[PDB]
Amino acid sequence: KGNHLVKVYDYQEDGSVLLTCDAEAKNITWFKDGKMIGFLTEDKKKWNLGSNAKDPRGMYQCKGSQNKSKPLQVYYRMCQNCIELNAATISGFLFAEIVSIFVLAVGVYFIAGQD
Amino acid sequence: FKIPIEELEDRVFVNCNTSITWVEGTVGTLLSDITRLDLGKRILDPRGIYRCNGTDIYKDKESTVQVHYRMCQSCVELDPATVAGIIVTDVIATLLLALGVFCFA
Amino acid sequence: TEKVNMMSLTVLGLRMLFAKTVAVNFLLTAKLFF
Amino acid sequence: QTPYKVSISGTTVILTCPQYPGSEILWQHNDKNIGGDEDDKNIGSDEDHLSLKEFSELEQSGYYVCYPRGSKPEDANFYLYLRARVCENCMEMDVMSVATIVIVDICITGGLLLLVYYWSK
Amino acid sequence: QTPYKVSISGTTVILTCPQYPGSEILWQHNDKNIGGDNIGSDEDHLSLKEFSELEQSGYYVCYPRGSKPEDANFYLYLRARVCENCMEMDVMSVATIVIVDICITGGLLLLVYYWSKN
Amino acid sequence: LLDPKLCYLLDGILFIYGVILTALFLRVKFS
Amino acid sequence: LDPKLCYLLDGILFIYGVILTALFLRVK
Amino acid sequence: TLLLQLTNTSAYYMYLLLLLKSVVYFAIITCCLLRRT
Ligand SMILES: CC(C)CCC[C@@H](C)[C@H]1CC[C@H]2[C@@H]3CC=C4C[C@@H](O)CC[C@]4(C)[C@H]3CC[C@]12C
Repeated sequence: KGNHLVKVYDYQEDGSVLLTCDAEAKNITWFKDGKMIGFLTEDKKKWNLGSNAKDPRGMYQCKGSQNKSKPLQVYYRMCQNCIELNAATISGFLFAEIVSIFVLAVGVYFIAGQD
Repeated sequence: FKIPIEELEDRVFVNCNTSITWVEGTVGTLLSDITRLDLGKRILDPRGIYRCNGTDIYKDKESTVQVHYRMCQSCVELDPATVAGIIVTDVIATLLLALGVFCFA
Repeated sequence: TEKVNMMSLTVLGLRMLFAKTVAVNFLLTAKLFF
Repeated sequence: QTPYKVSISGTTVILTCPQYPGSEILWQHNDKNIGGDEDDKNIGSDEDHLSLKEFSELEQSGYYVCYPRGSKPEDANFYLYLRARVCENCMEMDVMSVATIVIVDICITGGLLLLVYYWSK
Repeated sequence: QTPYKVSISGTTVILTCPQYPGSEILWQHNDKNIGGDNIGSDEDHLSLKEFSELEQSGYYVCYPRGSKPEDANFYLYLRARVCENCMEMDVMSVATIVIVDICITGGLLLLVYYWSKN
Repeated sequence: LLDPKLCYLLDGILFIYGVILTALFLRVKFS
Repeated sequence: LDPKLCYLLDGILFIYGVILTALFLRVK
Repeated sequence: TLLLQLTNTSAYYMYLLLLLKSVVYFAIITCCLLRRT
């Protein structure tokens, strides 16, 4: 293992990730960026980070009865907020940034003429 | 004696050793070979009751197994933030639209 | 597949909000001329 | 025979066992006892209810046989097969369930204006 | 200590390990050596071209030559899904285009009002 | 998923309004 | 292609509705 | 689908930008109408 115990389990039906601290001990202690952000009791071994849809980043580690384990930086770019900037969206942006402005201006012209 | 539910890539099957007699539920389709039954696609929510007879080891025993599936792909993840952020402003828009009607008359 | 449906629902909600925010502005501008 | 009404709201799943409504029943899962074990307090039995929380597709998806007291486990003539993609804060909804909301919104919006216009007397 | 900096431009994935400025470093991916000549292994940059999710998503370790990979600083877990000539909208261009649209509508409708009131 | 069939319900609503207004415009213009 | 048709049909329907509202209100 | 996922958010932001102009026009007309009361 070489003092590398933290692993990530994936490839399941749902979109979730689980940190697996592969170290024999009791009352394992989870960290994040060196701080005390989480804790765990028995009857559960895989810490939950949430869904892969919310891009769980960070720098996670665990600690058993022996010395503290070694970290494992997790990066997840499951963006799902990405917009395709091809030659159709930018054209759609311009055609929606001109007609609306023109209608607003042709309304303001009449408003000012009334005033 | 349970009724095994084998799984192909997208077909959920019902396997037996004698003739399968449907009771109540989605009959799905039939199949040419006896002691078999097909329920269709995985994402169909096949639900029904199908009783079966005994086997060469557990004969003279009528068994019954109900199949239930909730592999939803028509489900929508409702978010409290988004739903609240649309209704509370839709009410405001409706009330504002109800102001011009009063103003005209 | 459970978030594309929510995105479509939110887009429909925004379309419905826009179709009323245009009507409110049009009604007020018509009032401005009478 | 009467079916096992499976109610799935969010993550909690409720199973009903009306086959023996005049006794005390238990539950099993792959020939292993579940419910009434006084541990993992998320699960819990009732007269006919069975509430399982933090449900998952991978485990806890199999045969749920319900039998009363003093009954041999292989005596019941009914079994369940529950394979459910239990989800967090989401519900099934088709296009028909959205058109009925759009039409209702249109009607209630039209209703308000027709009342404010009459209120101007 | 210092973490691995990853940057994704379009469909190409490029990441750096800022722990050793000048040395001879090697890269690995699920104990499959990458480096030494497709793919590019620079002095401290690595460029993953055609980053498809189903074949390049695992453990990346950066370490200088002559050192065991298991004795390095730490690992990485990458599950990036990339598309062609596409961007991602965090709150840096969604709180900027809104501001510029408001400040351009206000600056154009006011000019139209001035031109129409004369 | 139900996105592709969902716009046309709302777009259909606007067609009804457009045709009603065309009918009234023609009525008040020709007669 | 099919999903993109709705987001451009709504725009033309909206413009037609606004134009026909404005031209109908002209008669007063 | 990776196409519909991008298509939905490429129109969600467009309609989120045509709603911050209707509010501006509503503010303008409200300011122009409140001067007559
Ligand atoms: C869609 C938003 C942004 C702009 C809408 C502008 C609308 C409300 C404006 C543009 C031109 C306007 C019209 C201009 C002239 C007349 C003739 C007058 O005897 C009655 C009002 C009437 C018929 C106005 C009604 C309101 C009107 C149609």
